[PDB]
Amino acid sequence: RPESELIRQSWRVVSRSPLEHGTVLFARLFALEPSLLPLFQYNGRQFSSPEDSLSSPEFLDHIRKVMLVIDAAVTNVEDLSSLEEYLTSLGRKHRAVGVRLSSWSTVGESLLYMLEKSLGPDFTPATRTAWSRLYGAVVQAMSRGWDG
Ligand code: HEM
Repeated sequence: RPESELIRQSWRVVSRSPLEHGTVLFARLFALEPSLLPLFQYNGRQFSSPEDSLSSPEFLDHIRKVMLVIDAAVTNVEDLSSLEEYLTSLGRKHRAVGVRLSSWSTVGESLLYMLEKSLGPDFTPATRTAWSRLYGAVVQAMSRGWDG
């Protein structure tokens, strides 16, 4: 598919520096939804402010893990149903940590933003639409952790 390569070409840019880009994703995400901030409870302590997350080595490890999952979503963009059970259960983990169903769309907006930021003019209206479908397929999978 053409779309699937568009995701693949786009991702390449981001993939190179996962931490720098995921940092953007998370700063954006807390700007949009600041109530995600206390869900991280590294050392049984809440971050007070968004900037405190960036100083947390455990938080940065999480960014890396996030980018790795989006990475898997990319490598499997043509057949994404192979990631489904993983993503379901990652969703369930996240429900437990206290993330809402509604928060996942903000993560998708935040992913999208990180992408727009990184590709600048290369973030075509097609590139956008394709990414939105990919991550939507990721939430949709991460939302089956809310089931039963
Ligand atoms: C939406 C806001 C998010 C919050 C508040 C959040 C929070 C957390 C927390 C607190 C953990 C457990 C502590 C840790 O391993 O660092 C966790 C684990 C994880 N997160 Fe997130 N997360 C979010 C989004 C994401 C997204 C979008 C992804 C990937 C798409 C991601 C991927 C992971 C993975 C891979 C783990 C390890 C899970 C495991 O035990 O198997 N997270 N997250």
